[PDB]
Amino acid sequence: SHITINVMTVIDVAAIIDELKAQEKKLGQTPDTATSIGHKYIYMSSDDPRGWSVDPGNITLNAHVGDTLSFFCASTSDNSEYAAFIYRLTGGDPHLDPSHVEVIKLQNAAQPTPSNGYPFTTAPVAFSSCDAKVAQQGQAKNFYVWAALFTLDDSGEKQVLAGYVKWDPTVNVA
Amino acid sequence: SHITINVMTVIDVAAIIDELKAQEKKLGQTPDTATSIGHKYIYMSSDDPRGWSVGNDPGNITLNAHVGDTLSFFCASTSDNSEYAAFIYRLTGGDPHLDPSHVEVIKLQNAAQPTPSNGYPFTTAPVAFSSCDAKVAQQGQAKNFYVWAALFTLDDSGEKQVLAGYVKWDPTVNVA
Ligand SMILES: [Ca+2]
Ligand SMILES: [Ca+2]
Ligand SMILES: [Ca+2]
Ligand SMILES: [Ca+2]
Ligand SMILES: [Ca+2]
Ligand SMILES: [Ca+2]
Ligand SMILES: [Cl-]
Ligand SMILES: [Cl-]
Repeated sequence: SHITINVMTVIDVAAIIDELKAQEKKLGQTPDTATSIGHKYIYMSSDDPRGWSVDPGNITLNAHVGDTLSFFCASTSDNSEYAAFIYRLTGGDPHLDPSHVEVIKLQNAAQPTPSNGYPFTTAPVAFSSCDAKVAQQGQAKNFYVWAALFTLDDSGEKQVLAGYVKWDPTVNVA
Repeated sequence: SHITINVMTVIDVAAIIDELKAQEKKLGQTPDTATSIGHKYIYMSSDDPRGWSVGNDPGNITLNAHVGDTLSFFCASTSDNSEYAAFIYRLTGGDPHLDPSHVEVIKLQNAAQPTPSNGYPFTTAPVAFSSCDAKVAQQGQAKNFYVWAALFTLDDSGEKQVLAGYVKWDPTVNVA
């Protein structure tokens, strides 16, 4: 029958921001004017039980038409310094059909406690993912993942919006 | 010229738990009794400014680092800890290549958070993170180095995550 496949993207948020600095380009400041970036700093993995394999910006998934791809992301610090959140997927036609972002709030998500991690506790945490339906096997040509990027301010306690990016990962469905 | 290098591990928590029970192996229920697992379901990335490459095999990574550099290890499930979840709480071994420190639990008063139902406008709220360091003591490939994590599942109510158990794996880390 039909399954959901997690596609997790680790993002080098620092590299992307510092790249743009040196590249004389600037970061988009509205969700619609997200800066289009390479897939140089985009590292995908999956839980695909049907099997899968991965260069950066690329992934090959065994998926049937009717399967759902569920896109998750995080910075290389697991959003504890720089942070990234996906809010949108567009395109993919005819291979993928994006849905709208799904915000999950676990009222009791597992959380580490100081100063040893264990014993672990629970507390409210919010997460985001965005799904895409597999509509046709092949390499999706025109598929964009959109994410908001954040940095840690000098207080070391608050993360602030740095801007919006989008990238065009190469997703092969097989 | 010393720098901190992030090592992010994505973990297929489901596959690790399934294969363990399909293999008759108990899942460790105490932090000190974590079950040694293969590194088949371990996928590492980095932010290493000096460059890096990711193993044709999972459980491998090659990082450009110098002695005195610090590796900081982070992790999450394939669903970003929103269904199954994972948290590093310990690193052991590594002699003479890596020298682990003890776990650090980061609490951000105002971590960035998505809001329903559009994600944006984002908000902020308290969230906890864990990571653990190892100092680069000698270039080469660490053989005796273990990352330890607590694994969690999402119960039937879909609102609470519960402790499944503890595991440790021995990633192949090449410092070059
Ligand atoms: Ca909920
Ligand atoms: Ca401690
Ligand atoms: Ca995370
Ligand atoms: Ca030590
Ligand atoms: Ca703090
Ligand atoms: Ca919506
Ligand atoms: Cl669209
Ligand atoms: Cl040790």
